[PDB]
Amino acid sequence: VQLVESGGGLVQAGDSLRLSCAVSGSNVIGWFRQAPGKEREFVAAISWSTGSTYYGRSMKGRCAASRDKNTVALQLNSLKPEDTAVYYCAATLDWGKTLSDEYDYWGQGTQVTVS
Amino acid sequence: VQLVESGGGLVQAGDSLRLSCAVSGRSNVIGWFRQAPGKEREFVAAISWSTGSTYYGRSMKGRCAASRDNAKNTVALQLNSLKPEDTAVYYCAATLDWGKTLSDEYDYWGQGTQVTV
Amino acid sequence: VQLVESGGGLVQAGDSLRLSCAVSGRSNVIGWFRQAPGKEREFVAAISWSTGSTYYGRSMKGRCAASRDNAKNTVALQLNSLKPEDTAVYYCAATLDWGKTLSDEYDYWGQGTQVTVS
Amino acid sequence: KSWSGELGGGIILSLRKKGTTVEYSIGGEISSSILANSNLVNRSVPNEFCPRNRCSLVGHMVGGWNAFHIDIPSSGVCQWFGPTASSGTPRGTGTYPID
Amino acid sequence: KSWSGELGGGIILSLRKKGTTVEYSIGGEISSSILANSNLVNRSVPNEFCPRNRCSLVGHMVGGWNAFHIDIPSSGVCQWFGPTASSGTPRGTGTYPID
Amino acid sequence: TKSWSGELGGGIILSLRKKGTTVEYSIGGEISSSILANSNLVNRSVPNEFCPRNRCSLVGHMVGGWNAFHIDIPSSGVCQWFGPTASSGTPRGTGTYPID
Repeated sequence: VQLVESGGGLVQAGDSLRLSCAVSGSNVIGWFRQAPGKEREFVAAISWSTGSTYYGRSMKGRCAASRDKNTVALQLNSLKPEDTAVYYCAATLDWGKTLSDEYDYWGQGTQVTVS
Repeated sequence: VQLVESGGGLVQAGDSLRLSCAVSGRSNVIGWFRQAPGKEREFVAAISWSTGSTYYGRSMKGRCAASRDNAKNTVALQLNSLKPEDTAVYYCAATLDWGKTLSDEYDYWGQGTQVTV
Repeated sequence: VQLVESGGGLVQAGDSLRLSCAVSGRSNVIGWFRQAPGKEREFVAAISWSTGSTYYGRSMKGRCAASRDNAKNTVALQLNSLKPEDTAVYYCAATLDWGKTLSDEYDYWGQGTQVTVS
Repeated sequence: KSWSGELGGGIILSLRKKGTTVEYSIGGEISSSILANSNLVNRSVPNEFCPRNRCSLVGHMVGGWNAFHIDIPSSGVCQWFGPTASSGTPRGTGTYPID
Repeated sequence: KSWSGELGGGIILSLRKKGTTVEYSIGGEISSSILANSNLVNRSVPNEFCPRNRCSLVGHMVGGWNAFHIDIPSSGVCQWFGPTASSGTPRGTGTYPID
Repeated sequence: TKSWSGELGGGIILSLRKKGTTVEYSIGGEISSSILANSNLVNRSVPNEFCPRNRCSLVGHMVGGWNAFHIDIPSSGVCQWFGPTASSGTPRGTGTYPID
């Protein structure tokens, strides 16, 4: 499974940003974020087969994952400079994994900077 | 299922009291719980209706016994060597399951009966 | 299962000693345990009689080897680089199960054999 | 038949029915506070996976020595029997009977 | 075939045989002191539920992060492998194999 | 009915027995070396015939205390320890996990 992250850049507090996972070559597409000098966090998971979603602790009520274009999108809302991190896309056969260690294929990432 | 607690009242240290629990329906196991004001609820005893199997909690070991009079449709908890510490409201409870000791694991409950020692 | 330990006695630091367990009855795995007076009983090694697979506990890692010969219907425990700390009574034990390390997990026991290191 | 649902507090329960035995896998992570001995009210276990008797499913929290259990009653309204918790990664693969 | 017994120290074990598989449920509450690594001597798992190999049943104590295990050897004389304990509500559902 | 045993790493033994689409397991041995938290047990891999389609989390208990852990068997068979960093203890745990 090949993964490439699109979207992402600089934005302000309260703004919105839509990310995109271009998938090629897994059933569940995971979303992770890592701020420099901080613990890697699970953001969201989406099933390609079904459209089932799951959202981690990090961005509950302010993020939404969707299916499309072999694309997985991650909508981010009410953005705050704390959500500043590099956003990664990941793949696995399994539901509902939240650990970086539980994902087999990874993407290069995309930087998201708020305020 | 419907549960009604009979017996219970004032008695002294070392005395005995027979509590009754009237049951209507349809449960297989009838549980006995006690709660003192400002204290944690405790499991006392459990008795199977079909079989006559009993189980006794930590609270009143060796000084309590459950039995069934299968008609009357009653379960009774006999308490002996009573001490003012056993002062609480005694509840009767019902479940399909053996051997459950948590309040959360019981589905039907009775109004209770106060026991003052 | 009947178990009789042979070998063992007095030896010096850095020396080697081969212990033997004569087994009778019927297959299990054969465990090796050691207990120093006023000390916790320790698992040393185990061997499956049917396969020949070995497992070595924390007590004598890189310093013991178990083996099995049938007949002689004997289990040998070889200890090397011996130190006065390995001074204890060495027991032989039997169970149907792999890979048990607790004394409580073994059903049949041997009388033991004293091993004194100076 | 397979099923997955986020029971509550971010805890996922994945189920697979094989005759009279249900295979389970605990997933997700705790995203909100879960009270000790509380009901998991976001998702109920479907009827086809509901047992006749109350089942206590043991799990473990990633990274430490912490264990917990989730009971599945006949209603499928799961109850958490760990202490009050608001964080951690709950895991555990096992089985429970339908009968 | 079904069976229930108070193993010792207040711990109950409920069992149900289904072919070569036994379904279990740890019940009750610790009503007396149970030593670490001790035999539960009040009840023995009857022959029909005894496994060929020793089974280690992992359970959890209600209200905390505490776990334990009870061993069912071929003899049916269960063993407690938690530390010395005199209180708590042990729970745990699962299956173990027979032949 | 295929059986297998191997010391995964750190002295931890894993015994498996395949029965159709279900694998019976038994955690064994004792911790003889330091095992890092969330680390791969690199001494032995689970053979292919016992590897699951989905990552299975096997809950075990340490003898003598209240301590629990879990070992994951991924589809690769390279087991991962999910307890904290440990260098001592007797790990135990019997159960089943599904295969296809």
